[PDB]
Amino acid sequence: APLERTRDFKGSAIRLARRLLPQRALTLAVILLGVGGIAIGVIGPRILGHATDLLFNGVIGRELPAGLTKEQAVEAARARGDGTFADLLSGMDIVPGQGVDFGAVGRTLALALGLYLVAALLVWVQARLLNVTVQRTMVALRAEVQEKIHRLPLSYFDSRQRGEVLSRVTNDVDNIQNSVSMTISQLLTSVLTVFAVLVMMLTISPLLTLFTVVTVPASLWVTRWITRRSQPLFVAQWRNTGRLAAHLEETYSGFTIVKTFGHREAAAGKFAELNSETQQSSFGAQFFSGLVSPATMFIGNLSYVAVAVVGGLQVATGQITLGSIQAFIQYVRQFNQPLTQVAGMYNTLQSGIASAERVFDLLDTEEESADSPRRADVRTGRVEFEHVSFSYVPGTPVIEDLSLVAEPGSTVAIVGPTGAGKTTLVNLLMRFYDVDSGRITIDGVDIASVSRESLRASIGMVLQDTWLFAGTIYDNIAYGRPDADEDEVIEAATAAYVDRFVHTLPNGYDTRVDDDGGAISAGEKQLITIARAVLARPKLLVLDEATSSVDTRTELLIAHAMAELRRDRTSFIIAHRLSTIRDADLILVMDSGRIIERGTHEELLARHGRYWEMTR
Amino acid sequence: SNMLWALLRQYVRPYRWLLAVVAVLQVISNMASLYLPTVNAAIIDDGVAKGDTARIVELGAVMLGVTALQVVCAVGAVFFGARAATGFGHDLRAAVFTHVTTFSAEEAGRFGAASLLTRTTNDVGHIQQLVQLTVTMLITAPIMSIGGIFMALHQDAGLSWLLLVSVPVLGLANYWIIRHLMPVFTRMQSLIDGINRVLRDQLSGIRVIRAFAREPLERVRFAEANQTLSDSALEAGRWQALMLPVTTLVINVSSVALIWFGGLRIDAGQMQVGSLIAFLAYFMQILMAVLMATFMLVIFPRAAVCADRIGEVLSTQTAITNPADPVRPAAIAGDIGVHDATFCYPGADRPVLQDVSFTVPRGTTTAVVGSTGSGKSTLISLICRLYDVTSGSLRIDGVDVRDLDIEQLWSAIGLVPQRGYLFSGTVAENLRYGRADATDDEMWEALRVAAAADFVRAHPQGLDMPVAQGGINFSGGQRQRLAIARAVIRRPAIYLFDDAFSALDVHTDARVRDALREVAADATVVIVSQRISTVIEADQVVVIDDGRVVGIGTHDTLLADCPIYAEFAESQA
Repeated sequence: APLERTRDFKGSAIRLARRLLPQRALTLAVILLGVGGIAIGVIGPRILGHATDLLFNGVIGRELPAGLTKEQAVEAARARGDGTFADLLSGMDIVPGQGVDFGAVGRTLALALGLYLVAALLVWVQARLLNVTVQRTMVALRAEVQEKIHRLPLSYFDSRQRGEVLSRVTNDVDNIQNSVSMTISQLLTSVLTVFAVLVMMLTISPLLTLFTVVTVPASLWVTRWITRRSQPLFVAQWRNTGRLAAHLEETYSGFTIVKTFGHREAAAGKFAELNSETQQSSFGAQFFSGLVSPATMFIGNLSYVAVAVVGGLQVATGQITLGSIQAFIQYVRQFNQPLTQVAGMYNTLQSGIASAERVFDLLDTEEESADSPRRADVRTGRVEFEHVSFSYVPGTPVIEDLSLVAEPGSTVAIVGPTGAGKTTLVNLLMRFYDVDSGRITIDGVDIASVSRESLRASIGMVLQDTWLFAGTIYDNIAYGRPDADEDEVIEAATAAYVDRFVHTLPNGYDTRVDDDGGAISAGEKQLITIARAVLARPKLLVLDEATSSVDTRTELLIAHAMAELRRDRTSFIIAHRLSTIRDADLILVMDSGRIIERGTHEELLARHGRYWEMTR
Repeated sequence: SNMLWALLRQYVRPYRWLLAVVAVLQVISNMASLYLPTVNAAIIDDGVAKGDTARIVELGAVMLGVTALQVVCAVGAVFFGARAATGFGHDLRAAVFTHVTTFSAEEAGRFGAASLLTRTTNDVGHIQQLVQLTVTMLITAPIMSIGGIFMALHQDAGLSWLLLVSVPVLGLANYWIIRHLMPVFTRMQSLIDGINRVLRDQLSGIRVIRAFAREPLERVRFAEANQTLSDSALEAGRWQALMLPVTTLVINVSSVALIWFGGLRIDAGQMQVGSLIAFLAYFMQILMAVLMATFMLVIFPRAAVCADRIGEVLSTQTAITNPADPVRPAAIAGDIGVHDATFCYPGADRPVLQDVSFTVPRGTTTAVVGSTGSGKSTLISLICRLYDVTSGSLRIDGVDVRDLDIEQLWSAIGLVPQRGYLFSGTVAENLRYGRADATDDEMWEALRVAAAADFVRAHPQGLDMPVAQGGINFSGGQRQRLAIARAVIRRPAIYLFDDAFSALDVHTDARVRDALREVAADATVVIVSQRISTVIEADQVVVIDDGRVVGIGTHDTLLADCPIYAEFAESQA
């Protein structure tokens, strides 16, 4: 994004600061070391200026006739028509008949060298401690985000858009880290530098500092003007890049159709247009960022010219020594430095606080239900629904009065038009969503007045989307019960028809499924999932019979494996195969939600209507 | 490494004069920024050492001109640098796309529809950012360094060896620090990608994690990844901590030594004090410029790997191309005539097809049924020259398909691929890809023969329903029946249904098949399918197993004498 509506800047920034709080010893040390390394960095050029004065008071002042004090020398400069040279002399510490006093210059530079060494050491140590504290807070922030992710209800992850939480948790924390490191280091250093340099300038002469500080409002106004002018040129670049990426991805994914239907020159023409349009906008944006870079340097150079000329005119009349103006020129450079960075500092700080607002509004949602501490013992699996009524959206209901009687060996099936929300019963059973009224009784107890670990560990699910994480095949199958030896995991991977494809692969049981996977065919992934489910020895199955890229060998393998998984378990099968729907007991059709039918396929075949024409 | 310059020399070639102007303006800007302190030194020598003050005012007038010149040159450099850095990047991503749109899906299957996109979108961005930063921030290092040595030689050539000893020491120290810092930086980036992958895998499977109750096992894994990334970031910052103090220490020790030796030189009437006032500025500016260059130099290996990717794309030569003399017939009949095709993949030893030979008559369908993995989609994609045969012939009623003007062929081909794709817009536009001038009745008949007019008639918008990016707002049957409608619009001579029927309801499957056989009577159809139910209606169903046509003939004769009957029929039914 070019910018972002922050929607709160005081609360968010104070909340982030109190996040940084617990490392208060480290932050105090960082601040004190910064103050020290800045003081010793602004009291250096003053001592170098004293050394330059020691050189000047001797290189001009050894040529005067010896014997005279610095009143008769000045008067002799006057009488010979050198009034301004007389001013210059009367501003010095002349002793006629002298001229380098190199011991004093030696001692002055020896003092400055030690101060510079100490300042370097202090800056290094401050950098180390700042790094330590930034990492110590980022670790805890990420840990908090994770502990939250594992408590949010599924309604949260289902309501959000596609790929939004992943951005809330990945890129926003990086933005926060950048903002924190930048603000501490650069803002603290630059503000303290400006303050110390201003104090030193006031000590030297209160007029050239007037110049150096009257040049500031112009710098800030120019920065504001250029940023205000450049924002509408960043929104255009972001927009045009979005359009270009959209056209590219929709002409790359559908390339066979783009090509085989004729529209191969039209795609090139539209791309040429989008390419020109994104170049013409990237140019403007980059040019204006450029512009804001050296305009502040121009204004700083105007200030520096004014300082140089007026300082020369003041030293040349004996109102300021030469070391003072040398130190002042150094101070002018050090002061005009951060006025060029202010813009980028503000940009990154604003981006970071917007990201922090997003993350802290993620971290303020509500946790699911604080489940009861009672273990569930599903001895048989006789599920009984009791007047359940679900909504999915308070108001319009999806389920109505429902009284499933799922017996131990039963195979309750759900057949209907795909997209009718056929997973509502699945979500109700695993307790991903609470029921608004009713009672789901799993062999006496009800899934609401029991824990969730025990219940969900005594059910077991086999869904449409096969989930495999980065790791071996052995790790994925041991995910079902990660305290069983290779004997049990291999017995599981043999119960499902995995061992065959393991033999086919070069390094079976250590092949990374997603990393360099390549050939698992996404029909063997379903077998890995069935093995993972058969390892956890469930007692009450929830599972769907959908397919993907139907083969023959793998299709028969999946059918037989998922029919031997349902040995005696009570199953809530999302039936998409004729063999299973033929052998069922409480077939349900879902009319966009709304189970409205019933029957054992016999009274449902005599009164078929929707039933037979749907299962045809 | 060797490829980054290979394209960074070729695609910046038109903007040579722009980079020359950028360089000759940066030189002037930096020389003026260095010439301000020497006018200040001339103020202190010719001004406050004698009684002159008019000389101070004149030299102030000179400094005004110098700073105006500097700002003009700096703004010009910014302008031309931006112009060139966007021209290179408007040309790179266009030579990439004009290449990628010449592949043949056998050269595009190697990269993937997302790696291609990122290669032509963000890699060019990463190289263009490097060009921008190397025309606005890296050029100030050599210019300022050499100009500072020359300004010091001119000012007083007895203290320029302070520059000649202070610049190499700083450059060498920073080279050592950078050499030690780069590997841990790349490793930290890899660990960042690792933790992002952990988060993505935890968020995409938040139901499978909550089932199996494996939350305590997913917290430990993330804690491990987090602590590892933190340790790597600390070890990376352990050198950025050093990088700046070394610079400031070199500057300050050089300034102290400057005062000492310059005073020893002033004493013996060989210098003025303005030289002291100027050399401190020379030191500060030069060494800060070198520091900033070393800061920025950490961005190069990323550009190297991105340019490796882009060169990989721009290197793969294309095989399928229009012929030399495009023999063209008046009208493409469509009597496909495959004779002895193999199509061995680029790298493997297993010719997918082998000795394939059969003829589709002028108006009859032909189902190519076989094991999923025996290479039949290869056969379809060979008919419409997406892949190209390695040996054999692919006649289209007389002419080898490697001699036809490919646009003619593709204009006489109605293809329905395996997965359905719909482009962003209105359903009217997607259906407009077929005929390009479609009256409403035409779209309606093509949508009812596709069994898809129901959900596009029962919608408030009607025949303008908003379609998502890849038709993802629809689902399954909707998308495939919209693709079938798009193909039926054209009324081509050859309907190639790649699979096109598997992801469909069997009842509506029979409905659309019969609708076609009613409207597609005078045309050739070729259906590659695994399900046998859609195959009984064929006329010349051919079997394909392990790349051989083992079994040709009507479904009845085939079921009479072939293993296909037993295996496939008894496995399906």
